[PDB]
Amino acid sequence: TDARLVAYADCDEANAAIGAALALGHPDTQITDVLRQIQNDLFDAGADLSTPIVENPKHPPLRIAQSYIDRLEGWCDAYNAGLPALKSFVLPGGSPLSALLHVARTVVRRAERSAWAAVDAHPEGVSVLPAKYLNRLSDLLFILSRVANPDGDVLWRPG
Amino acid sequence: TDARLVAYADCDEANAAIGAALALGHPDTQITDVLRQIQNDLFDAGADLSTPIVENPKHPPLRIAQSYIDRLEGWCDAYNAGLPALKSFVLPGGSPLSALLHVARTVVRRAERSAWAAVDAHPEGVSVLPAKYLNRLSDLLFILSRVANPDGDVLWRPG
Amino acid sequence: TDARLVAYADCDEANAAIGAALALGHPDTQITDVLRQIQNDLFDAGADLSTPIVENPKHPPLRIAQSYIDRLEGWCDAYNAGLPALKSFVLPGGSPLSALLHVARTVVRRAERSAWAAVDAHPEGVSVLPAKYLNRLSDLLFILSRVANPDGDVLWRPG
Repeated sequence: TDARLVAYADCDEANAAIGAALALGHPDTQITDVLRQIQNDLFDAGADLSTPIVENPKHPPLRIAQSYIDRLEGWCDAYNAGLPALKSFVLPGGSPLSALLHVARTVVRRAERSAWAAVDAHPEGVSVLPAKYLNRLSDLLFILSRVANPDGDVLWRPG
Repeated sequence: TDARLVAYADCDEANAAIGAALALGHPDTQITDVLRQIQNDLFDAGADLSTPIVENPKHPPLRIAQSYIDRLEGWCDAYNAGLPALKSFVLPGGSPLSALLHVARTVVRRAERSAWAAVDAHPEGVSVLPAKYLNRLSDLLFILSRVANPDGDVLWRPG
Repeated sequence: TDARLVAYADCDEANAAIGAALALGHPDTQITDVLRQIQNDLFDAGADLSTPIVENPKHPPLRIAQSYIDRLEGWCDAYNAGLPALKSFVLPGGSPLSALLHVARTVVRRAERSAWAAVDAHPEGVSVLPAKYLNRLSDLLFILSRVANPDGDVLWRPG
């Protein structure tokens, strides 16, 4: 029940959600390779959160680095470039892939909350970069869900 | 990590679960329109929970009203009318649509718990109606999972 | 929001995840019967967690017993016997069934955490056996996800 292990576990749950999007959503090769890299990153993020930060110069760190986040930000900008402006707010769903990426997005957001909770529990011994990674990942998953809805998104109505 | 934002986020997770039921479960037109309306409501419910109640007469409220709950109750009664009495307790699953509606039901129940937690954290500034909506929605999703299992539900055995 | 009802609810969420694996993953007859028995057990586990332990000799107990756990352990050993040694760490995903069993595994792990939290809240009135059952179930679901990936698992890369 420790905050570190809750954050680690939520990262695993988010990773499984991405695995379901891959296995049931039939993404093309490019999107598959992006999501496969994210799964690799989420393993690293869970390892990071579960391992207290110590001044241990003896073993190679398994930690989220800023470069991981920079990569997600670049993919956000490159995939969002080819999308039109949102007319209304988006409801989660659409194509199978888009719906499954929305599920993953919401699990990632839950993992982000746990990762921040771990930082609050251990400001010195937990890195903020897993949480920042998860923050950017939820944006990327939103963008990819739109990419996977070629005929338009499901839109909220004030009605 | 605030209780309001946890409740908002769980509503989004429940909404994504409904989106997956729609996209992978192949519901007929009537059920689709019901679930699409619920997705619209869950957006409203998240907005409600995330917005503190203030005596602000200047902007149009985005709030769950009793009418939302009355509608879910009416759909419960109308869909349950055409179902036989339960012989045993139901296990979640069956047809793809029924299984996905059971997943959604369990996420909705989690969202309900968070929505009550937000009320407990802010009895004056959080509405009870999102939680009551989520309570009735879990009943409706149970009923719809049975509707989507024309050949019978999966039943628990004392054995 | 009581710890007992959170644990009960997480068991239901895990059960629904297994129901989705059954309905969307097309398991063979043997695996289906194993997962169907687990669903029956998870109903019992939720009932156990939600019912305070009292010295009530008057009604038949609905409780997880050690035999439930022994059964899961036996299935772990029998299914793992026919698998090769892991070369690297596994990422969740692969075949549809494997991916859905990984989702279920991660929900089961969340349910395990809640079940331990219920024990901590009520050391005298809550059984430890639901939590121990959920612990062994996550192992079994991992093993079954590998069984369902005949062409190999998705592997983490240090790269």
